[PDB]
Amino acid sequence: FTINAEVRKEQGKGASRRLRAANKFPAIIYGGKEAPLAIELDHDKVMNMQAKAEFYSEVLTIVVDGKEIKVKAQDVQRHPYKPKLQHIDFVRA
Amino acid sequence: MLQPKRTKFRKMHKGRNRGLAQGTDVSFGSFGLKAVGRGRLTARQIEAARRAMTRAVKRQGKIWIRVFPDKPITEKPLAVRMGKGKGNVEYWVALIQPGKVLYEMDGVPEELAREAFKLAAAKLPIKTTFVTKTVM
Amino acid sequence: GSTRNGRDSEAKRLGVKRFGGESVLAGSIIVRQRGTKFHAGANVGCGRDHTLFAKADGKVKFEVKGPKNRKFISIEA
RNA sequence: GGUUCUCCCCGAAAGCUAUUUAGGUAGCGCCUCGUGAAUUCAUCUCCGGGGGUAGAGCACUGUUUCGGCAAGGGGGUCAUCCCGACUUACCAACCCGAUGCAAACUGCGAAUACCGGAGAAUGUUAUCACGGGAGACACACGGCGGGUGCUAACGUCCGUCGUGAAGAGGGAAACAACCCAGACCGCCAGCUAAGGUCCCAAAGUCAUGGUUAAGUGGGAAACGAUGUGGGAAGGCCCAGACAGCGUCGAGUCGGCCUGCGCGGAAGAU
RNA sequence: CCUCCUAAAGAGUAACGGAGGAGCACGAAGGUUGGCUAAUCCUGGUCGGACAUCAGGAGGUUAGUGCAAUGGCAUAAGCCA
RNA sequence: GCUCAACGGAUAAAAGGUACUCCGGGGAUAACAGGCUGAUACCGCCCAAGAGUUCAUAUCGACGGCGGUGUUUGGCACCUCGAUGUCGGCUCAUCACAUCCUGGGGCUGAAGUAGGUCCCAAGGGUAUGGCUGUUCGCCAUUUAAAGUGGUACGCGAGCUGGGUUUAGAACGUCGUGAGACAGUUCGGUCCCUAUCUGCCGUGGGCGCUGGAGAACUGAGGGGGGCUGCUCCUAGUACGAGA
RNA sequence: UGCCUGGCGGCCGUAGCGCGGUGGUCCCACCUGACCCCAUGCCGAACUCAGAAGUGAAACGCCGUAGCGCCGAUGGUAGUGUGGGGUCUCCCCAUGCGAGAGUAGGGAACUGCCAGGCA
Ligand SMILES: C=C[C@]1(C)C[C@@H](OC(=O)CS[C@H]2C[C@H]3CC[C@@H](C2)N3C)[C@]2(C)[C@H](C)CC[C@]3(CCC(=O)[C@H]32)[C@@H](C)[C@@H]1O
Ligand SMILES: [K+]
Ligand SMILES: [K+]
Ligand SMILES: [K+]
Ligand SMILES: [K+]
Ligand SMILES: [K+]
Ligand SMILES: [K+]
Ligand SMILES: [K+]
Ligand SMILES: [K+]
Ligand SMILES: [K+]
Ligand SMILES: [K+]
Ligand SMILES: [K+]
Ligand SMILES: [K+]
Ligand SMILES: [K+]
Ligand SMILES: [K+]
Ligand SMILES: [K+]
Ligand SMILES: [K+]
Ligand SMILES: [K+]
Ligand SMILES: [K+]
Ligand SMILES: [K+]
Ligand SMILES: [K+]
Ligand SMILES: [Mg+2]
Ligand SMILES: [Mg+2]
Ligand SMILES: [Mg+2]
Ligand SMILES: [Mg+2]
Ligand SMILES: [Mg+2]
Ligand SMILES: [Mg+2]
Ligand SMILES: [Mg+2]
Ligand SMILES: [Mg+2]
Ligand SMILES: [Mg+2]
Ligand SMILES: [Mg+2]
Ligand SMILES: [Mg+2]
Ligand SMILES: [Mg+2]
Ligand SMILES: [Mg+2]
Ligand SMILES: [Mg+2]
Ligand SMILES: [Mg+2]
Ligand SMILES: [Mg+2]
Ligand SMILES: [Mg+2]
Ligand SMILES: [Mg+2]
Ligand SMILES: [Mg+2]
Ligand SMILES: [Mg+2]
Ligand SMILES: [Mg+2]
Ligand SMILES: [Mg+2]
Ligand SMILES: [Mg+2]
Ligand SMILES: [Mg+2]
Ligand SMILES: [Mg+2]
Ligand SMILES: [Mg+2]
Ligand SMILES: [Mg+2]
Ligand SMILES: [Mg+2]
Ligand SMILES: [Mg+2]
Ligand SMILES: [Mg+2]
Ligand SMILES: [Mg+2]
Ligand SMILES: [Mg+2]
Ligand SMILES: [Mg+2]
Ligand SMILES: [Mg+2]
Ligand SMILES: [Mg+2]
Ligand SMILES: [Mg+2]
Ligand SMILES: [Mg+2]
Ligand SMILES: [Mg+2]
Ligand SMILES: [Mg+2]
Ligand SMILES: [Mg+2]
Ligand SMILES: [Mg+2]
Ligand SMILES: [Mg+2]
Ligand SMILES: [Mg+2]
Ligand SMILES: [Mg+2]
Ligand SMILES: [Mg+2]
Ligand SMILES: [Mg+2]
Ligand SMILES: [Mg+2]
Ligand SMILES: [Mg+2]
Repeated sequence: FTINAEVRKEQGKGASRRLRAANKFPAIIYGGKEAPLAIELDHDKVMNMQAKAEFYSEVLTIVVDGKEIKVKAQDVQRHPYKPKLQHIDFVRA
Repeated sequence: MLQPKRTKFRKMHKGRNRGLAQGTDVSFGSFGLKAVGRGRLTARQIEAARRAMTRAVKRQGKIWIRVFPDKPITEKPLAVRMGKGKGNVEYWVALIQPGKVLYEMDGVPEELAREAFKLAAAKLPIKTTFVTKTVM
Repeated sequence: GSTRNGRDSEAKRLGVKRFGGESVLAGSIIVRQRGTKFHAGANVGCGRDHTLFAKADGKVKFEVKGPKNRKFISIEA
């Protein structure tokens, strides 16, 4: 799986709700000894691929800033009732 | 129908029912019936819905009830005035928030789970949705 | 008809009277409490009803201290 | 119940406490007048504080479901002097792992608020004390947090803010309490607020892009439905799909999310 | 009159709101000095059993507090002299 | 030295009745009606366990769910206590439609006849008596049918006054008693000459463009709109017959 | 100046448990006896005293080791002050504040004074 992503400019509740009100959602890449990277993801693209059970098991590549970050899906915050993703934690493999 | 075997106190403040649910994942079975709406589920409603889905599966698979009606609801008798103390406990409710998985089911096909939960949902005062166990 | 409740005691006006950094005269009550929610530190006495009071003129200082992480009140004189 | 001329300045309360008190009254709170005194007070920023609410959580107090483990305990043969041994539609504590719930749960814990300190700016001293004079102690609605009630009431009882009360003007058809806004007087000047700009009726029959066909707009839910718009993704398809009768030559199928509509929808001049 | 909750994390805060208590006790159950540490369960043990006392261990206040509840309490405010 | 416990403690020292009543007040506060509300009530609807030989959905609808009405029982105490006359009847109504009859129609577990159920429909129509103050109800006998509600539970400045609710009296019952009972019993004053609105009738004035006498047109308004039975069609269709 | 031990503090779990080592010269511990001082609601167990043959067994200290306890970001979520809005039992928007839980990860404390042993 290859996910395209942008570095989030703005963080916090207001920024994050604005992302999701435009069919994106925040995510975080952390782990290793590099600083956490806060990213924004296209919602429908990721929701489609996380339907597959392979998404959560296999290593994924986040193309953020044109750079390939290999990651595993660590945690997902789902929307309480709707079939949507609020947030994903990625750990640098 | 479900009711606490004991409680510390007989009567409970009305309270409010704000927020989203805890227990939003199918944690036990394969399939779940999730609350989309907010409200009260009475013990009678929980039972009615349980009997519906149970009869649909023809006593096959396994059913979990994730919600428990632990909130006593009082009522005043007819033709009594206001005040003179809090009314008597008449029934028990579970407070439901959006996202609350109400029932779960395992050991049936999805098709039959969807039908069983559709029959159960018609007994409930809250809008529900079918959900499946997620890998994460 | 009737109810068996309808009783309550007078509110006791407990709690902190002088907060951190407040300048007090000796004798000033810092906290009224039931038991030692706060403990007497330096230049603070503990009365018979667990009232903490200043034994010196100075500034109230709250501190967490010791192996149980208990709250002490002191006066920095 | 009624209380008679005029103008100017300020301007409440409908609370607490007590009361043979509850529509009365007293002290205090709030008003006024006077006198006197500190950057005295307020806002903001920064600093020092305590907190156990919201939220959360489940170690505790309780409650709760599932699974595992199983001390024991019923239900019953074979045995039966004393015993034992298999055995359960079985009912099962503790402990372990999962899941929730709590005003009177808390191994967590905000925002705010409050207390104190410091510093500017600003404010008719806005502060405190003392003294002369009161009035008031039926509140109402609205917002927010709650108890009660049916998260019924233009209900009731608290907290807190706003307005009415004691406040005109503009808006909400009309409409104390909502929205805008605080009327010293005069003007046949101008700009705006809320709210509006087709006619009644002041101002766009304004511009651009969409949606709706229900007069929806301009009352009503579960639920029902090839209404219609948008988005993402599939199944099958010129190795001929889908429908109709191998033929037939182009798409077809029904879930998902979403916008706006439709039915559901019966009342008395 | 007391305690808790309602009570909106300072104080205070209503209802014929939700729950309980008081109208005492004690010359020690007060003072001080010195000392001490609980429940509960497991294993073993005359009578003795589910539970008496004894011994060891687990446990760590889940006890205790003259009497409600809350807050306290090991330096104990608990227990003994 | 105080259960002065009604606990800021009127006195050292204190219970009741009033329908024989009275005054000052209050819509600050109840009874009626209105209002707000809609728990309850009534009426719809959703799901479909099941009943219905078989068959959920002809008919019915368990467990539960969602509404509508304002419509019962209530809640509240907003209007009225310097008075908003009350149950029932009589007289006269008027509207709604959730339709009782008559009209139209779908489904039927509708052969016919006759039903059941649902939809449309408010034009008109929609009992008399016995008992009881009754409304209601039961009963008798009609009817095509004897609708359900709203209208201050329509209507006392229209009538009645049997009921409720003054003063008299008695019974049962309670009370030592005065007296009392949403127990019973017998008796027991119902005022108003209509100003305004409204309504039914009926004139006067002026207008309508010179005046006058007639006949009209018809904007618009009102009235009316019910229905039985018999016979024929035909003992036909239908039916094993009945 | 290093290493070890004792005492007294700071600090109050990143510091506590468990589990595997390990130390006796000194120190510490157990230890050895008790007419004594003092002691046991009985008991030299403890407390106390007189001691130094023995052992680090226990304890204690030290070291190692994540199976726990503990600590713990980032991001998101919840809540919320102010202003505004909706379909107003509940939410949403702007702005400010922003948890709890969980995740990555951290983690087998660190440190002052004095005394003694050893090097
Ligand atoms: C006197 C008042 C009356 C005529 C009657 C009254 O009824 C009552 O008050 C019942 S008590 C009864 C009334 C009269 C006077 C004394 C005696 C007791 N009885 C003969 C009655 C039915 C209501 C209950 C209260 C309101 C009333 C207005 C409308 C109504 O229905 C009336 C009052 C305002 C009316 O004036
Ligand atoms: K003080
Ligand atoms: K006063
Ligand atoms: K004054
Ligand atoms: K308020
Ligand atoms: K004002
Ligand atoms: K319209
Ligand atoms: K003593
Ligand atoms: K009194
Ligand atoms: K008297
Ligand atoms: K309906
Ligand atoms: K059938
Ligand atoms: K009256
Ligand atoms: K009528
Ligand atoms: K029919
Ligand atoms: K009709
Ligand atoms: K009336
Ligand atoms: K009458
Ligand atoms: K009249
Ligand atoms: K008359
Ligand atoms: K008039
Ligand atoms: Mg925000
Ligand atoms: Mg209290
Ligand atoms: Mg401490
Ligand atoms: Mg003024
Ligand atoms: Mg008195
Ligand atoms: Mg909470
Ligand atoms: Mg008063
Ligand atoms: Mg008052
Ligand atoms: Mg008030
Ligand atoms: Mg409120
Ligand atoms: Mg009110
Ligand atoms: Mg209200
Ligand atoms: Mg007034
Ligand atoms: Mg005004
Ligand atoms: Mg106005
Ligand atoms: Mg106007
Ligand atoms: Mg202008
Ligand atoms: Mg105009
Ligand atoms: Mg135009
Ligand atoms: Mg409309
Ligand atoms: Mg609709
Ligand atoms: Mg408080
Ligand atoms: Mg507060
Ligand atoms: Mg107050
Ligand atoms: Mg003592
Ligand atoms: Mg008193
Ligand atoms: Mg009078
Ligand atoms: Mg009133
Ligand atoms: Mg009334
Ligand atoms: Mg009523
Ligand atoms: Mg009131
Ligand atoms: Mg009225
Ligand atoms: Mg009058
Ligand atoms: Mg109709
Ligand atoms: Mg008509
Ligand atoms: Mg006609
Ligand atoms: Mg009759
Ligand atoms: Mg009437
Ligand atoms: Mg009528
Ligand atoms: Mg008359
Ligand atoms: Mg009349
Ligand atoms: Mg009479
Ligand atoms: Mg008499
Ligand atoms: Mg007519
Ligand atoms: Mg010894
Ligand atoms: Mg050893
Ligand atoms: Mg955190
Ligand atoms: Mg260790």
